[PDB]
Amino acid sequence: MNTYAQESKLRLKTKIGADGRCVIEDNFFTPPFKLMAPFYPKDDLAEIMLLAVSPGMMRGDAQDVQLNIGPNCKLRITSQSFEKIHNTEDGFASRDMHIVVGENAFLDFAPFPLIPFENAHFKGNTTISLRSSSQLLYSAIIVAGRVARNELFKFNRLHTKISILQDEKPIYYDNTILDPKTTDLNNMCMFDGYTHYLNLVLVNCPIELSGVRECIEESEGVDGAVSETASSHLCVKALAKGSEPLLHLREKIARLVTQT
Amino acid sequence: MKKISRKEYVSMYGPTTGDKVRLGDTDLIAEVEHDYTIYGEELKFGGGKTLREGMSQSNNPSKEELDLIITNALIVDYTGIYKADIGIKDGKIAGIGKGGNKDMQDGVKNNLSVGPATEALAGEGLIVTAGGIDTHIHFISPQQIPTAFASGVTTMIGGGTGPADGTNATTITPGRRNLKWMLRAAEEYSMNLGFLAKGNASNDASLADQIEAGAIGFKIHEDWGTTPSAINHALDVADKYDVQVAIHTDTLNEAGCVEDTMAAIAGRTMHTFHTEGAGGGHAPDIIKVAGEHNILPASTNPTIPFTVNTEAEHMDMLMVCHHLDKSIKEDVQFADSRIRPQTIAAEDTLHDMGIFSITSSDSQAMGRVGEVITRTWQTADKNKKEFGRLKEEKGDNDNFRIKRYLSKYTINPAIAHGISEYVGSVEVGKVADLVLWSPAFFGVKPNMIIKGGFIALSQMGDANASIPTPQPVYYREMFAHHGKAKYDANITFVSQAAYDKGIKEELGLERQVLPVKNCRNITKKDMQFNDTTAHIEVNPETYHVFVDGKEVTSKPANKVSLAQLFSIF
Amino acid sequence: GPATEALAGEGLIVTAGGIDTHIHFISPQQIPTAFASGVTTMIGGGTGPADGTNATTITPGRRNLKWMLRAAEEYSMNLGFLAKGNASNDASLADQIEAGAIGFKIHEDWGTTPSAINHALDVADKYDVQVAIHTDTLNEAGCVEDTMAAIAGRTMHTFHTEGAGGGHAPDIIKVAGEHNILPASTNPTIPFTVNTEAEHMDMLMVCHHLDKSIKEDVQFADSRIRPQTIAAEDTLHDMGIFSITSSDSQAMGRVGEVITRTWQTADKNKKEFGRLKEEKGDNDNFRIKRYLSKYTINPAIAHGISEYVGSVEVGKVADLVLWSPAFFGVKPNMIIKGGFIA
Amino acid sequence: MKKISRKEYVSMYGPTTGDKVRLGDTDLIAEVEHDYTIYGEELKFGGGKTLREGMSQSNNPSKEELDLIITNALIVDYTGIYKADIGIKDGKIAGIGKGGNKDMQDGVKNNLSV
Amino acid sequence: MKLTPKELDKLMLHYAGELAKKRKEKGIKLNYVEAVALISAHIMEEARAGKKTAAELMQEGRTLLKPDDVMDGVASMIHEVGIEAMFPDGTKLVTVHTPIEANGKLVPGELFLKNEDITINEGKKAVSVKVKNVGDRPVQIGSHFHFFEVNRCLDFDREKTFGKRLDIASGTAVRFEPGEEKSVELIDIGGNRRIFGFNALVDRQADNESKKIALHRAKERGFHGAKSDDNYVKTIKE
Amino acid sequence: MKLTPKELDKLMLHYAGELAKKRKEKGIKLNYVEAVALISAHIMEEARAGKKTAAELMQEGRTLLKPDDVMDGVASMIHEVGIEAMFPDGTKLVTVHTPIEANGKLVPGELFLKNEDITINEGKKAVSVKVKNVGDRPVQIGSHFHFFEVNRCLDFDREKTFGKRLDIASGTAVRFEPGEEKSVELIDIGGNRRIFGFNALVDRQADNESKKIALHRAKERGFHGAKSDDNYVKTIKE
Repeated sequence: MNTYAQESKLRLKTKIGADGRCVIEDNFFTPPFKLMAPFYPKDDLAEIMLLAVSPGMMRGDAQDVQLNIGPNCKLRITSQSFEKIHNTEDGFASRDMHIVVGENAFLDFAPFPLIPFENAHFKGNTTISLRSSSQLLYSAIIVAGRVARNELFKFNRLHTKISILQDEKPIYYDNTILDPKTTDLNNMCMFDGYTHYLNLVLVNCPIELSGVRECIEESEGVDGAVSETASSHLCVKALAKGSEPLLHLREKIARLVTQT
Repeated sequence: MKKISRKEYVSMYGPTTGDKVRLGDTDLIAEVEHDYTIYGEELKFGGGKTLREGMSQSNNPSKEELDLIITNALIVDYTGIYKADIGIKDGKIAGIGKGGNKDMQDGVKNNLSVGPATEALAGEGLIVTAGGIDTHIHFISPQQIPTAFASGVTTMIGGGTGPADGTNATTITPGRRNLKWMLRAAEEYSMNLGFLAKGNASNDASLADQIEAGAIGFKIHEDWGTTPSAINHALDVADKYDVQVAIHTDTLNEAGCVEDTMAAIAGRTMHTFHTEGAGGGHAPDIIKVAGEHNILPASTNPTIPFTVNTEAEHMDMLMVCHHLDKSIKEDVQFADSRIRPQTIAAEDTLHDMGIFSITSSDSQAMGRVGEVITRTWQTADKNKKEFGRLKEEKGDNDNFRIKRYLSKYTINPAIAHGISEYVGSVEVGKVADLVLWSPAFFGVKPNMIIKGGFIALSQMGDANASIPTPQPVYYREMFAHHGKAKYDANITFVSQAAYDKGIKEELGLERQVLPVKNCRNITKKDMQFNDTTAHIEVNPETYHVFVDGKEVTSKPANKVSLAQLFSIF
Repeated sequence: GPATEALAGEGLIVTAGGIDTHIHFISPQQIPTAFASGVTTMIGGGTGPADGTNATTITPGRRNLKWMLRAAEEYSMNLGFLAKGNASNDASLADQIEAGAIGFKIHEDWGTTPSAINHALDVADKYDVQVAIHTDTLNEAGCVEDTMAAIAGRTMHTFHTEGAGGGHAPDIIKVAGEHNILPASTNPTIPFTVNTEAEHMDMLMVCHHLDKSIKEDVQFADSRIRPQTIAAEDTLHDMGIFSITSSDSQAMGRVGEVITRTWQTADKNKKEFGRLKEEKGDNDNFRIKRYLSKYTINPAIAHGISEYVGSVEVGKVADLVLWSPAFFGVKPNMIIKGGFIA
Repeated sequence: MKKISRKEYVSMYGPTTGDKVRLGDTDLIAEVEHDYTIYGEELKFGGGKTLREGMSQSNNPSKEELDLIITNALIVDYTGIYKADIGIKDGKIAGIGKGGNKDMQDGVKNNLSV
Repeated sequence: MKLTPKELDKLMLHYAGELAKKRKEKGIKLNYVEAVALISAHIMEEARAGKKTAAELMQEGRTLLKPDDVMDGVASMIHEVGIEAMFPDGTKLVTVHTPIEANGKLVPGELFLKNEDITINEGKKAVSVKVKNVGDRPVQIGSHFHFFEVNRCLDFDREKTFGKRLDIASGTAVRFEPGEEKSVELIDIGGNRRIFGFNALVDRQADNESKKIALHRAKERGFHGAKSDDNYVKTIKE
Repeated sequence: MKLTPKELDKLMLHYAGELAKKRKEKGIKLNYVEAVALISAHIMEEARAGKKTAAELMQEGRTLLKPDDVMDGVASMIHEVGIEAMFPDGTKLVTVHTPIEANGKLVPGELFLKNEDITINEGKKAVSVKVKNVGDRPVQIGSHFHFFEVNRCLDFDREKTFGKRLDIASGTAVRFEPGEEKSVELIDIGGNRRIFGFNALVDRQADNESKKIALHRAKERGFHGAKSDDNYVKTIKE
């Protein structure tokens, strides 16, 4: 039951331009998606903002994102603002994002935190494909709801699947399911009174576990940890009362990765 | 007596009572409700027709002898869809009814007397409406004025000083000096003009100075700061000076939400732009104000009718209008929209239900100046196709819908801005700002424009041709558009205070200068056919709009009428 | 002297500006077209593309005359307006003249009746203004003899003296021999060509406002035009029987072709009948002067403005047209309006 | 809504549509052809009647505010025998119809604003 | 190349026609503007070529567009295309009537008429009069001409027709061919019945007293069928 | 074919695009005007064809010109091409952003910036305040809004923020999402420190005496986080 006239699609393909900057080779976006020209800060990577022209995902929304970063592209992909999942009465809001990173390409996918409202049902499915030399810094922040107005875990269901493959071989799997009806997410093992949860995955990044641990420890107001997955790639999980410490920690880790 | 076939009669004189005509290529059917003519005495002009010396042109005419008579015109107006002769004398509509010669015909009133001083205009088979009134005009370029004029708009109320950024964003002519600039530049154009001052000021002295300088109202725009203090002060000064206030509310919720804005308004008459929100932070809750009595709601061209491509252009239009650079990360992040297809679809249904009273453009700032009428009729046709005939139709016709949608851009903005005494409808005593349409081209391309009793614009062929018809035919300025005739033909609307202070002589204006009146004591109940005040329950969690419980929505239109059949580009 | 501007006319022909006396003021865009064709004075009537104006050369009434006179301030052209003569009311006719018309136009579409002709001629003799007539096509009230009896030997300027397919044709050509009649002929029928007769019915129907989708109007649209009359028109022009050439702009006539069609007729007559017997030399000077008078000095005399315009004479206003001889009669080099290049 | 007896209504406001009145002591009977008033909103002047500040006399009158209003008059004219309020402004008849306050009553035109 | 405003307009029209032709080649169904421009531009080019006459061009303009080449409603909207084209023998107006056959699907601005006849001049009784045209030219009489004062070459009992007009649809006319005799229906002139103008035979209120003056005037001026007594008594004003 | 001024302008634009296309076929490298005209004309023609949507046209406009098809600097000069095209569902604005990839050789009007940061609000000390949006909608605050008078759905210690504004680049804004809590930096308002307008909580000079009145007004009007004493002593003017 898509309320939009056409299906919400966003096909983006970026390549290295003639002047050496990262340019958008091709792009096709239907509402609510929109793409502007890449932004080029003085010293950082080329920034692309995935514009969403909407107050947030509502019932029947079905977004299909397909990002394709070409070889030797140093791209940081952000979003306009916090992604809010509205009250989906009987249906759900779904996002399916497929990303393909080319050889020797760095992608820093740093979207804003996801805020599910009361009775929100969201299904996210992210599939990232990398080459051997590809570098990825994937992130996802989930909020318990509108915390400042005592809207804690009032949403219907949050399902988020992440599948990261390298050289067409699975290297990372994540299945985050938050269903307050089935279990109390406020228990000592799920959130333990925290309201914001950050999950970060560093694949092929030239950063040491000791450095990431030092960053997490020096970050204030956050209960976080970093480990190594089976495929020898870093995974960071952090909890915080607000999104500010998590965003600061994520940008600190991103700076540590990029300064190399 | 004799009986002639109705087909032959209609070919000769146009449709009569009980005859139906399709409006443009739309699905709307207008039925002639009644006819003023007496059968067998119709006025015709031609070789051996009746409008001749001694037959229908009187040799002893009344002293109210007409200057111009439009014969056998199908008047489509909020007052009714009927057939009559329109007499124009001294720039006003002198009479509506059966015209001709009292010496040789019966039932000819003194005010419809055709005499040797009368020019004839054949309206047989032609629809006559009042000129459009566009009240959201961003005066960005003077080239907008001929475009709107050719579209069929005869009055433009708005603000601006040319392509300044303040004008690109807002419908505001700020200050006495800029008002003088615009009033003196207005002498050039063939269009009734009115200018709005800057209402975004907590200074009663400054607001009053603008009104006395000649603005017909205030515009409170978010880009100059829509704060509750500014709203309150502007409404106070406008109640003092009897001028309208229009508002484009705060998108960012910086100072407050829709409830705070309505508290600042405090139940005083206010004309709202983008009552659907147009993606602002007040959306979709700002649609709730469309149910209040004191709010006169208007909707802009781009979002009506809701189509497949409606949502794609909105962000670009918003960014360019609000002057946010697309190459700046901060500006792009700032450009956050709360627009939804649910709201865009609900806008058309609210128009159909009469919740929204005024249609406008917001010319060259999220809106097209030459498409107010066309998009109004596209919305009417789309609603007719979707929901069928209205329950208010008293017959097998769409007369009620025609009148509602025609009021949306003819009489309702005139009432809202206090010029309904002069313009807005085809009534006796009003100024003769008439538009002649052929029914095949109704709503998209007029046949001619009568401005102040004289033809100002018309479709014309080659000037070197032996007849006016041969190609290329396009819209050309006529004699009322030129010389000192345009001064007599056109009107500049000012406030009563400026009129009393003698703005015309002070600024050396040659146009007629008329004061606006009755702007503060009007509510939604005073709009014609669009006075529906219903509690609009807006669920912002679901972006769901309900009126009287029932949810309102519409489906996007894959193909609209009056769009590609009529325009090369 | 030092205050003098110079204009090189070497190798250039200077004529007086044209005077077009049949102008249907249907659109203001006619004025730049005629001006570029070489016409500097336009006498006519109309109020824009009203049907009365599409049919007739009439500016009816004091208020419409005021409209047109105030609109005239825009244009670079000498302008004169004709009032409605189709009225049996001396008071109304006099009111129009005092409102500012330079003459009356009695057009069949407003009713060309003998009573109207008589009253208009009386008022015009009182006020010293010209009367132009486009006679009754239908013979409703009478024939050419009855129209001439109503005229009663008073100066009258006749449009379409060849008839232009009217019911008075071809007998209305007889009035071109009377002293009191100043005859004018319109552009479309001169010169007589292969395609002349094809467009006449369409032009007539559109000008007279008869719907081509109506059986009654089509049956009404009856023409008495003949190729014999169309051909005789050119010969009458050559002989000087017809004194004025005009357009009847955008109502069976082309505003920007008065001069061009006059010279086309002159050239065609020269090719057909050879040099006139009045030529005192091995040149066409007499024919040149006759055909040039047809649109310069004769309409000025007819409408009473020959004191100001119509010829290159000392004391007249400087309404001059500079032609290069290769482009003479079709495209001027420049127009001098009131002593300044316009 | 409420229904009142026609006799009481006529005593309060004069005859309405369909009511007949004898003209003088003659035998001529005039019937009210139509009525412009809206029942229950009639204009009355008196102690606690409707023509008061804020009820039927507008506190925000139109610029065409009447100089004099004749309330509930049975107009007998060649144009018809009907019942209406006559508004007079600047020595002319400004309006004929339902007069009163637009703020508190329906169907009040600008030219009949009290 | 001194270009006149007419030439500039024609150039714009020609390139509008070129755009329409390119769209038609691409296969886009033409709209109203494109169809009109295409026909006009084609006629102009043919006239410039100069191998065809105006009649040939009028015929040829109706073959340019098939009903399937245009959008629905275009054929109904286009009734005739006029264009002033410069032939080898000067500028001529070429008019192409109904250049496209109507498909009938969509008719913009179409009329939905009742199946009931209109009764004109209701309540007026018509008398019948036999009229002969003894002149040499046909005579057309309008619906509102005072029939008493028509062309004096028409022969009929004018006394019967004083104060009357033809009982036909207003704006139509009745034609009497020379020598032909017709019977027409006449009805009383309405209103104040003040006859002014026409042949100046009445110029006053139409009543029985003015009838005698009108008949005497018509007999003096030679109107056929007007019978006035030889011993006619004049009035103070006549 | 009644042509509007908009249609005439579009016809001129289409034929400018046609000229650019012909030059490109000839092999001339397009300049700025030619490139813009070519892209706009192509979009207009595609929309008239009506087989594509506005999104498809936005995508397709970026593939028309290769970097080698234009002169040096054209790609830098052209940032976006907007064109209002008539689709089957009406007129829509198609915007093509960066239609040509920049070659980088020549950049007209390019900036040569120093590598030194701009220090804004120098000499002003910033205090930190924690703000929670307890409302249901995001709130954007400008750099120069008096932070004491912001939306009453924002919760923070208003007493700390009286007389202060955000310490951000002027013209930028800070967004508070619903439920989200942020820390912002505030600096004293400069100049005369006369606060007028906003929510009409001060409407006078900003000093310690007006602070109490503003706090009482905010508490009365329900501004979150505004704490005024229960036993508040009124002044003669407040």
